[PDB]
Amino acid sequence: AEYQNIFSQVQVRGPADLGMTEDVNLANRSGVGPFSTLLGWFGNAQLGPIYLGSLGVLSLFSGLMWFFTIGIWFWYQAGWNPAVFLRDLFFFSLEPPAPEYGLSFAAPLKEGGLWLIASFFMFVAVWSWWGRTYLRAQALGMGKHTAWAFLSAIWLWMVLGFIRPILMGSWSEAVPYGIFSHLDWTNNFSLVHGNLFYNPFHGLSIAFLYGSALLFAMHGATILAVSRFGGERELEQIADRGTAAERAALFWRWTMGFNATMEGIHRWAIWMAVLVTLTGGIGILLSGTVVDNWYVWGQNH
Amino acid sequence: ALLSFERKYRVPGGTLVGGNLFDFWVGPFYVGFFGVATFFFAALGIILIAWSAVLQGTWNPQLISVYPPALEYGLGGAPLAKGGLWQIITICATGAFVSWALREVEICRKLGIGYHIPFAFAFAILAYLTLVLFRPVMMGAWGYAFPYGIWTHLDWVSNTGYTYGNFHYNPAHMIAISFFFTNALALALHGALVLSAANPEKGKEMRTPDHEDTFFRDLVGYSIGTLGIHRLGLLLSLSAVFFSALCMIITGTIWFDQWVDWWQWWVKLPWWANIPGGING
Amino acid sequence: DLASLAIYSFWIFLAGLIYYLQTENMREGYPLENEDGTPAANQGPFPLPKPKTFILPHGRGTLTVPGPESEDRPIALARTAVSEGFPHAPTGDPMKDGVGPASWVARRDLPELDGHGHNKIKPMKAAAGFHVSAGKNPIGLPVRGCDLEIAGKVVDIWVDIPEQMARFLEVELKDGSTRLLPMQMVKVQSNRVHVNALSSDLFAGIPTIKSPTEVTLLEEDKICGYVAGGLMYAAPK
Ligand code: BCL
Ligand code: BCL
Ligand code: BCL
Ligand SMILES: CC[C@H]1c2cc3[nH]c4c(c3C)C(=O)[C@H](C(=O)OC)c4c3nc(cc4[nH]c(cc(n2)[C@@H]1C)c(C(C)=O)c4C)[C@@H](C)[C@@H]3CCC(=O)OC/C=C(\C)CCC[C@H](C)CCC[C@H](C)CCCC(C)C
Ligand SMILES: CCNc1nc(NC(C)(C)C)nc(SC)n1
Ligand SMILES: [Cl-]
Ligand SMILES: [Fe+2]
Repeated sequence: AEYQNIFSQVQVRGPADLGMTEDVNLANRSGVGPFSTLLGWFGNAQLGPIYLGSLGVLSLFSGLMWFFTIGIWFWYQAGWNPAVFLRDLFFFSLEPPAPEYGLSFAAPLKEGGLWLIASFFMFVAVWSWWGRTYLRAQALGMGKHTAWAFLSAIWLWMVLGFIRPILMGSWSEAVPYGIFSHLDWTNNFSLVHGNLFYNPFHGLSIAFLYGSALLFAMHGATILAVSRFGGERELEQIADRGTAAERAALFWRWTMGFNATMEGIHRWAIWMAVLVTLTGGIGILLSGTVVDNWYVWGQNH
Repeated sequence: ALLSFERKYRVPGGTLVGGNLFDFWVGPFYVGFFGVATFFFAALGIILIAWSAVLQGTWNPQLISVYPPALEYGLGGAPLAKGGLWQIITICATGAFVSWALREVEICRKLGIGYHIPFAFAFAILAYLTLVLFRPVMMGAWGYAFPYGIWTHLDWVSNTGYTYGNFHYNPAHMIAISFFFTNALALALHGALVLSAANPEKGKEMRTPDHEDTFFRDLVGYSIGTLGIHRLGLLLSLSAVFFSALCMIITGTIWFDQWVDWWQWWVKLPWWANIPGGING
Repeated sequence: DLASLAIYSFWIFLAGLIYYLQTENMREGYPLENEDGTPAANQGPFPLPKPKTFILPHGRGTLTVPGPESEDRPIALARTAVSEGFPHAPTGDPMKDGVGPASWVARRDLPELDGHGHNKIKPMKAAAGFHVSAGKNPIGLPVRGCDLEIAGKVVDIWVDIPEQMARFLEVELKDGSTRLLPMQMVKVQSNRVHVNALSSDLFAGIPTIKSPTEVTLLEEDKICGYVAGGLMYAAPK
C-alpha cells in the first residue's frame, strides 16, 4: 500500500526553536520545555516556551480562583468526604441565585453568592485571555484575526451567562457550574422555549457546526493529499502558488464546479467556525426576551 | 472554461472503469463513469421525491416529507405511497454518494494526489448508512430510520432522542460533541492564524510560518505545526462523525433505557454507593 | 417582530458574505480561459476582486493578485477535439515535460527562507544538531523502485529546520550524483526504502538541484511533480 502522512515515519529533532522576536518582550518568555516523542509522531515534539505577561498572569489567577471557588463549593456539597467527591464529581452543581433575588449581588454565599463570585472570576479570566490573544499577535506584527474569532465564542458565553440573564431580570436564568447540571439546563432551556430546533438561529448554528466539520475534513484531507508537493506550507503557496495549490483547487473545481485559493480557503474556514457561535448567540439572546415559543413563532412568521 | 493554470492538468488517465469513454469534463465538472452514475442516481431520486410530493399534495419544500415504511413493515419492501418511495430514494442516495466518492478517487488519480478526501467523505456516508441502514436493520425495521423532509427529520431527531430521556447522557454522544466543538475551535484558530500571518498589521511584511508557531507557543506553550494542524482537523472532524455513528448504533440495539442510568456504573458502585451525603446519598 | 427582522437581516448578511468569499477566492486563476488560452466569454456571476498586495519578507519583492497571469514555460500538450471538454494529450514525454500529474509551476528559483532569512530546508549534514529522534533511520539504506531494483542509497535527510520535519531523502545514484525524493513519496522499512512511484531507472530523470546545500521553490516543484507523475506514467513498467 502507499503511506498516508497521518503519522510521521521518521521523527527528526534539532536545536529548539526559541521563536521570532519582533516586538515580543523576551523577559516574559519562559525557558524551553522538554521534547515529547509521543507528540512528535503526530505534530511537533517541542514543548514551550510560553509567554506570560501582566494580563496572562491575571487571567490565570482569576481562572484558578474560578476553579477553586467551584471546587470549594463541590467539597462542601460532598461533606468534605473524598469518597463522595469522586463519586458525585459530575452531579455537583454551583447554581445561580433563585429568581427571588433578581439581579441583586446580595445573595448569601450558600444560595447563589458563591456562583456570583465564581462568575466574576470567570469574567475577568476570559476577558483577560482575550486581551492576551490580541497582545501576543500585536507583539509579533500579525493581524488580529484570532482575537476577532475568539470574540465570537465569548459572545455566546456572554449571552448565556450575563446579557440574557440581565435582560430577563434575574441571575437565576444563567448557566450553573456543573458537568451534568449544565446539560440539564440546556435541555430545560429548549423545553421552556418551545423546542429550540425551531429557532432558525439554532438551525443556522448547526449548519455551521456541521459545516465546520465538513470544511475541516475537506481541507485537512486536501492539504495532506497535496503534502507530496509541500502544500501544508500554506503561506509560501499564497505568496508564490505551487502545483500543490493548483492541484488542490482543481480537485474541487472538477468535483463540485468551484474552488478556493490557498488564502481564501482560510477565510471560508474562519467564517464557517465564527458563524457557529455568532448565530447561536443571537438565537439564545432572543429566547425569552422576544420569543417565548419557537415552534409557535415558526408556524405564523 | 478553465482556470488560467488548469490546462496542463487536463490529460487523459486515472479512470477505474470505462477507460477513456467517460474521460471528459462538462464546464468545470469532471465526469467519468461515476459522474454518469451519480447523475443517474441523483436524477431518479430527485424525480421520485417529486412523485412523492404530488402524492402528498404540496410543492413547498418546507412541507415535503418522504417517510420510511411504518415499523410494522419490518425490513420488507412497502408500497410506493406507504414507504417504498423512501426505500428507493435511499438506494439512490447511497448509489449517488458512493459514486461521488469513486469519482473523487478518479480525480485524485488524474491529478496525482492522495486519496484522503474520498476516504474522509466515506465517514460521512457511513454516518448516513448508520441512521438509514445499519441501525434500522439491527433494530428490525426501516421505520426506525429518519424521514426525508426539512423539518420532519428534525422532529425525528427530537422523538428518537426523547425516547432515551436526555440524549445528552449518551457517553458516545458526549465524546462526539466534544470533537465537534473542538473541531470548530480548531478551524477558527487555523483560519485565524494563517490569515493573521499572510495579512499582518499595516506597514508590515508578510509573516512566515515561524511567526505562526511563535504565536501559538507564546499563547499556549505549544505549536502543533503546519502538517500537524491539518492532521488534527481531519482527525477531529472524522472522530466526531465516528462517535456520532457509534452513539446511535448502540442506541436501541445494546442500550434501551434512559441514558442517565448508564452513569450508575460510577455512582451506585458498592463501596461509596451507600455513604451518606453528596447528591446521591 | 424583532426575531423575524433579525433572521431576514442575517440572511442578507450571509449572501453578502458568500459574495465576498467567492471573490476573495478568485484572486488566483481568473479570469477563466477558453481551451486555446484566450479569455472565456463566460466569467461567472461574481466579478474579479480588486487587486491586493503582499510584501514579501527579506527584500523578496511584492506579489499583486489578481494580475497579469502566464505560465512562463511551454506546455507540451495538444487538443484532442474540436469542441471543449476533452483531455489534452501529452505530445512528448509527459514526465520530462511537466504535464498532467507530473506538472510543475514556475515558482521563484530561490529557496524558501525562514523567519531570520536562513534557508528553510537544508541537508542534515549542513544543519547543526539535527538527527533522527525516532522511527527507522533511513541513511545508508538502499532505495528500491516499483520494479524492485535498487536505484541508489540514502546519503542524507533534507530537513525543514523551523518545523523539524524530514522533507526529502537525498539519494546517491550508481553514477555518483544525487537526487532528492519527497518524504511523503517513500515508505521507510527496516531493511530498505521503497518508492512505488518510480522504477529504479527513472530516478536519474528527477530534476537536479543547482546548489548541493539548498533547493529552490522552482526545483521543489519540478522534483515533487516529476515524482508524483510516475504513479501514472511509470505505472505500466
Ligand atoms: C446529522 C443528524 C440528523 C440531522 C439533524 C439536523 C439538525 C438538528 C439540523 C439539521 C439541519 C439541516 N440538515 Mg440534517 N440531519 C441529518 C441528516 C441530514 C442529511 C442526510 C442525507 O444525511 C441531509 C442532507 C441533511 C441536511 C440538512 C440541511 C437541510 C439542514 C442544514 C445542514 C447543513 O448545512 O450541514 C452542513 C452542510 C453544508 C454546509 C453543505 C450544504 C448542505 C445543504 C445546505 C443541504 C441541502 C439539503 C437538500 C435540501 C436535500 C435535498 C437535495 C435535493 C432533493 C436535490 N441532514 C441526520 C438525520 N439536521 C438544520 C436545519 O436548519 O434543518 C431544518 C438543523 O438544525
Ligand atoms: C435538548 C437540548 C436542545 C438544545 C439546546 C441548546 C441550547 C440551549 C443551546 C444549544 C446550542 C447549540 N446546539 Mg443545540 N440543542 C439540541 C440539539 C442539537 C443538535 C442535534 C440534536 O442534532 C445539534 C447538532 C445541536 C447543535 C448546537 C450548536 C450548533 C450550538 C452550540 C455551538 C457551540 O459551539 O457551543 C460551544 C461554545 C461555547 C459555549 C462558547 C464558549 C467559549 C468560552 C468563552 C470558553 C470558556 C472556557 C473556560 C474558561 C474553561 C475551559 C478552559 C481550559 C483552560 C481549556 N443542538 C437540543 C434540541 N442547543 C447553543 C446555541 O448557540 O443555541 C442557539 C445553546 O445555547
Ligand atoms: C432532542 C434531541 C437530542 C438529540 C438527539 C439526537 C439523535 C437522535 C441523534 C443525534 C445525533 C447527533 N447529535 Mg444530538 N441530540 C441532542 C442534543 C445535542 C447537542 C446539544 C448542544 O444539546 C449537540 C451538540 C448534539 C450533537 C449531535 C451530533 C454529535 C450528532 C449529529 C452529527 C452527525 O451525526 O453527523 C453525521 C453526518 C451525516 C449523517 C451527514 C451525511 C451526509 C451525506 C453523506 C451527504 C448528503 C449529500 C446531500 C443530500 C447533497 C445535497 C445536494 C446539493 C449540494 C444541492 N446533540 C438532544 C439532547 N442527536 C445523531 C447521530 O449521531 O447520528 C449519526 C443522531 O442520530
Ligand atoms: C465526515 C466529516 C464531515 C463531512 C465530510 C465530507 N462531506 C463531503 C466530503 C467530505 C470530505 C466530500 O468530499 C463531499 C463534497 O464534495 O463536499 C464538497 C461531501 C459532501 N457532503 C455534503 C453534504 C453534507 N455533509 C455533511 C456532514 C459531513 N461531511 C461530516 C460532518 C452534512 C450534514 C447533514 O452534516 C451534509 C448535508 C455534500 C455537499 C457533499 C456530497 C455531495 C454528493 O454526494 O453528490 C451526489 C448526490 C447528489 C448531488 C444528490 C443526491 C440526491 C438524493 C438521491 C436525494 C436526496 C436524498 C436525501 C437523503 C434526502 C435528505 C433530506 C434532508 C432534508 C434530511
Ligand atoms: C503553525 C501551526 N501552529 C498551530 N498550533 C496549534 N496548537 C494547538 C494545540 C492550539 C492546536 N494550533 C494551530 S491552529 C489550532 N496552529
Ligand atoms: Cl499577555
Ligand atoms: Fe490550512
